Amino acid sequence: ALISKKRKLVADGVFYAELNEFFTRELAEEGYSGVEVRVTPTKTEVIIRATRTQDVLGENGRRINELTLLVQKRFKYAPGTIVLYAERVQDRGLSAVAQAESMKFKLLNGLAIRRAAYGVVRYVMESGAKGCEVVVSGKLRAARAKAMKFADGFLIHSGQPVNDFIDT
Amino acid sequence: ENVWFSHPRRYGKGSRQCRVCSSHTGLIRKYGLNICRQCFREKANDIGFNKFR
Amino acid sequence: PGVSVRDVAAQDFINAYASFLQRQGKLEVPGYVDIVKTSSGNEMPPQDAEGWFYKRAASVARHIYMRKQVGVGKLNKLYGGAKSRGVRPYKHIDASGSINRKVLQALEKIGIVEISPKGGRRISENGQRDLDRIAAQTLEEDE
Amino acid sequence: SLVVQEQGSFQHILRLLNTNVDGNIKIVYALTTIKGVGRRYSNLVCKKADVDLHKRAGELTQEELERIVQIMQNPTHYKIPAWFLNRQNDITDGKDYHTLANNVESKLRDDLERLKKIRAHRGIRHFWGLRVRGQHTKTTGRRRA
Amino acid sequence: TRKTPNGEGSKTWETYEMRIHKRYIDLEAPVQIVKRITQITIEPGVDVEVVVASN
Amino acid sequence: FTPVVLATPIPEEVQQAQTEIKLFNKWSFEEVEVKDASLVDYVQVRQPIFVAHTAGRYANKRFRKAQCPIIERLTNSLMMNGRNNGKKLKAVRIIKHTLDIINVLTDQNPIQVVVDAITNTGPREDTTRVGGGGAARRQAVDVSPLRRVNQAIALLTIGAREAAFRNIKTIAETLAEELINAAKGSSTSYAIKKKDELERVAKSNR
Amino acid sequence: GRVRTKTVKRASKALIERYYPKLTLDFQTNKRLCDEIATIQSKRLRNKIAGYTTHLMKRI
Amino acid sequence: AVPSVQTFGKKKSATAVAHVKAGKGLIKVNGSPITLVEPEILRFKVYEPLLLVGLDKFSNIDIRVRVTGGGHVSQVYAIRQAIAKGLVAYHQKYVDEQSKNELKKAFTSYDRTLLIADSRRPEPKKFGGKGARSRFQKSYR
Amino acid sequence: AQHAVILDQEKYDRILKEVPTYRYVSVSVLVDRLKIGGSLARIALRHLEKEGIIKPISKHSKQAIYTRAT
RNA sequence: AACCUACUAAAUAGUGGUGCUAGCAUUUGCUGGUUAUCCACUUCUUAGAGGGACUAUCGGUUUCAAGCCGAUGGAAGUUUGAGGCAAUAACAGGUCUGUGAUGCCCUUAGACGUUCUGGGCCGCACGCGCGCUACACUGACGGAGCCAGCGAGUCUAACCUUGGCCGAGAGGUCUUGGUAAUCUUGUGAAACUCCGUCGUGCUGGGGAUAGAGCAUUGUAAUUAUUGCUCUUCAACGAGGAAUUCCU
Ligand SMILES: [Mg+2]
Ligand SMILES: [Mg+2]
Ligand SMILES: [Mg+2]
Ligand SMILES: [Mg+2]
Ligand SMILES: [Mg+2]
Ligand SMILES: [Mg+2]
Ligand SMILES: [Mg+2]
Ligand SMILES: [Mg+2]
Ligand SMILES: [Mg+2]
Ligand SMILES: [Mg+2]
Ligand SMILES: [Mg+2]
Ligand SMILES: [Mg+2]
Ligand SMILES: [Mg+2]
Ligand SMILES: [Mg+2]
Ligand SMILES: [Mg+2]
Repeated sequence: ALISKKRKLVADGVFYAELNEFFTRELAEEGYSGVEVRVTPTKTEVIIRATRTQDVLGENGRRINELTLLVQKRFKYAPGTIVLYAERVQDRGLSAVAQAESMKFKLLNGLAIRRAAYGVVRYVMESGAKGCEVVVSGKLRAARAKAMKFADGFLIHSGQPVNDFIDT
Repeated sequence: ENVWFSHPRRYGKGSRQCRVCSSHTGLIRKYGLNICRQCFREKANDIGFNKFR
Repeated sequence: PGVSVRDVAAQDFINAYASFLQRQGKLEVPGYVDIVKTSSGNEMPPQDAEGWFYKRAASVARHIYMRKQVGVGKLNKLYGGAKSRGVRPYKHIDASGSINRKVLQALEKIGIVEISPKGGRRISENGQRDLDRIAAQTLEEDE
Repeated sequence: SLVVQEQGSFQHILRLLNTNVDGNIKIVYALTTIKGVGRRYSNLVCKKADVDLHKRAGELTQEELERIVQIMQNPTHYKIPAWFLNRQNDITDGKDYHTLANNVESKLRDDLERLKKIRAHRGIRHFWGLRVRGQHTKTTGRRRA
Repeated sequence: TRKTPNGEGSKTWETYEMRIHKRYIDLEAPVQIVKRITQITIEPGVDVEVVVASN
Repeated sequence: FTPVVLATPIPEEVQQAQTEIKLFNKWSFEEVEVKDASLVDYVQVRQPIFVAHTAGRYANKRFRKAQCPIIERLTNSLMMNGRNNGKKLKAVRIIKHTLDIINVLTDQNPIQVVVDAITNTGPREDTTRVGGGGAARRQAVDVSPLRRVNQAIALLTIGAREAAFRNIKTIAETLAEELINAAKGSSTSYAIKKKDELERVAKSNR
Repeated sequence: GRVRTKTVKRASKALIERYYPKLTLDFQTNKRLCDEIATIQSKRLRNKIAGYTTHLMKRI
Repeated sequence: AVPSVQTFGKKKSATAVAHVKAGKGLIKVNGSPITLVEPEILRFKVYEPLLLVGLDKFSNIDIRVRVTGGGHVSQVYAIRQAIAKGLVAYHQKYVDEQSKNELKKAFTSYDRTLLIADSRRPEPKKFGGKGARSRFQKSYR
Repeated sequence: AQHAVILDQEKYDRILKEVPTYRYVSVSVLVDRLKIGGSLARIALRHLEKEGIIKPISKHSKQAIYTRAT
């Protein structure tokens, strides 16, 4: 123990940072969408905001066992001072992170560029959205670089409401 | 066994690196975070630094 | 009336404590007087030659009287002047711990300052005594 | 201080240590126009000589003058800090010298001569005529030599 | 930090800031209520610490 | 003047001046009027001050340069030449020495003599560089009061700096020497020369 | 540039358009009007609208 | 206790806190008289309020002031304003209103921001220069 | 080295006889009378104060000012 | 960033009373010491919640419109001053030398992998750019006064460092507070103010170059990391054409 609060709080952001990274790399085939860490007495808690907790759970309670053990071994928690809890999310149509990895999972699954983008926007919109946007930057087949935009409905682009309403 | 494959790494730029990308160059060291400025901006929101002024 | 040293302007007071410490004769002037140069940020030793250790003493005295407790390093900083590194910018640097510590000693020996608790030198009873006296002497020069 | 009078006792200019010294200037700063003699050294000696500084170079009795000459060229005899001297530890006999007037010229050489004769890189560079202290020479120094 | 990854460009600097807020309240209470009021009121992200002793 | 004390003492001529006449450092603001028409409203004198150091916002509007105490306008325009940017205490003191030097020579309210040098060095008109077809001829134009004050002060302080530079006298002697010689146009000072030549060239191309 | 945006002048339009009973040549009373009569998300904006409902009232 | 008030005076960042009690008539700063304070050239600056209102206005009250922060000029403007806002604060609470408005009127008619604290402040240097507005240097090529 | 770092007795009494009509006397005033250097001109300004002639209406460093007797 | 004697408070912020106490005057007083000897308070400080400005009040100008101008008021009236954010499209601007971001190409064991030794990016006839120090007397020099704010600081370690001695200095050594509004630290910074010395002379302005010696970081200082002491005492006497920045 014994760490300046500064170095404590900073380190806690780095903690989360590395955490979400690892989850983002390990639970993509489940539309994983983020994490929150609950510090308590007796235990340190971790919630796995994903869309698909029946795969994260695993047969009679494995994989979550594996993910714990993993995360435990790394940050060197004593078996039982860390707890991992999977959780469905509320309609994945309003998480930027869920749809991006869906698009990823559209074109990686061999589909038209406009069918992927437009279908995604029609779901997110259908999910009670004020507005939705998708930018595809890169190169498909054609040699020369290109990019596309795919907006719908209402969004603002500036100011604090950004810190209030849009997810990027 | 092999007394022939390392040498002092106890200060200077070569001793440390980046906890994300191993990159020695551009290391922001403040607050014991030790992540490179190119990495720090991609994560600063996820960490806790944000843009106000 | 009732007189302190804060009731006397700094420059007349210290010039009076200096001429008094010179009339007194009792001092302790380590010996490397005149041959030494006060601070590394300094270019020439003081032009007072025979003296100026009186002046720094009364400077040391007045300043410690005025406050709680202060140490050698605190005076080295106070007596510090800018250090023209020649072709490089000026930057402040500290004064000589030898000079200041031997003033606090050659005055703790003459009984105007005492190795305070907590730390640092603290104004002595004979100090407050003598100071307020010659302070009043200074105001009597103006009457 | 006070106005003085004098008669014809002080003569302007006076020559010591093979060098010539302008009178009617502050004596603390007349000694400086001799090689190896700087403001700090001049002043320490004038203090050690028991000679008044408020006087000018021009006055100063002949006994005060020979007292100056004597103190300077024998330092640690008349008690001077040993770190106060330019040429401490010589390089062969190890005696603390303070080379003076037409002597520091002979010693700059004696030193340079020693380094070239040694052939280490400070010599080589003094023979090439460049800067030794390691400073960069890409941009600076153009007129130069 | 410079905004660019590399070095090209007009030098754009970008201050980030994170804000720490610390506050301590002192309570005179026995052992039952402390443990009762400290085991709950849980808040992930507000760091709780409970010190004792008059020294 | 009715002496008063309480505890911490307040000196004789100190109480004697301050409560009575609100005069300068120790100079009289009574009497002294701007010896020239115009220039008034643009030269201060009343309401008076003690020392010419004011924390006044003479910058956030167009003509607020005008309601500044003239003597302090002199002080301000002294502290420059790069090195002495800021350093208001420095110029202020030399101003005090200045006034005592003017007061020493030929009597007169030395603040009144400063007015005598400001009024007498503001050029009445000048030349501006009109096109008139590439070859820029010179049009005589009648210069406003404010510019007349400003240009005089700038001229007076500049040529005094030229004077004090590299010679035994101090800023105060030369500046006093400029105000005095420019109290009434002696043409042995920098400002009267430059005024007269600006009025010579303004009359030239007419 | 102290020009009031279109939303300012527009909100002041619709106020004086249907609440001329209430509102006078006062800012603060118009202000307190806006608080209880309008849903302005900020103090700044609400005082904008009030000072303009003030200027349009005082000239009608 | 005695009838006593407290005030301040701010300039740039120097704050001068000033206590005004029912007193024999002393005017000390930090712990030294007002006949010091030097700057010296700025002596009459903090002398001002006493001569603008009449020296006798203090014979019935004690005046203590202490300064922290800021610089030299900063602290000089801070004490005088604190002194003047103090004299009017005591006439506010203890003597009579019309005497209080005689003071504000006799101060502000000359003034120098004696009751009103100045609001000027340093502007943040932005990147691209060594000052707030002073951009750096370019040479095109 | 351009003269005026000494006393030459005849100069002393010149300094005695020559300081009426001097509304202003300071360092640069003594210099400009083709004489005394800046070190010994200040010796003049301090010793003419021993008695009469000059009247201090000035103060200090770099800047001096005196007037004739009254 | 400015405004709150209105609101909740705070021995990690501070104020007044009070004892314990030092000093000077004695006639009450003045000026200090006292992390708990108590009692009160929050104007100063601290961040919580609110309030406050809407270019208002009056008057000018303008198609009596938007607006602008002037005065009074005001903490504040140039978008209140400063920034954060920031649409749509554009460049073949930069970045595969930030990345375990990547397509294809190249190499892959005598490696273009990687590590170990030493050198090198600093090399110097010259050209171009950002600069730093200066040519002095609104000054150097020496005494003396003595005043800020933005930060940062040591765990499975050696960070910020008070203080006491030693040393001219650089420094060393003996101890300590502090994971911090608590300790460093009021960061006693510097220009600056004051009393002097010098006195217009490449002068005591200037400090390049250069020698000799002591020190610190570090496994290592040579082509000199830096730090200090003596001595050496260059160009530069205000800068041509041009040209940067600023309300
Ligand atoms: Mg919008
Ligand atoms: Mg915006
Ligand atoms: Mg290795
Ligand atoms: Mg890096
Ligand atoms: Mg000093
Ligand atoms: Mg010499
Ligand atoms: Mg408050
Ligand atoms: Mg006003
Ligand atoms: Mg290209
Ligand atoms: Mg590649
Ligand atoms: Mg390779
Ligand atoms: Mg390089
Ligand atoms: Mg020098
Ligand atoms: Mg000085
Ligand atoms: Mg020279």
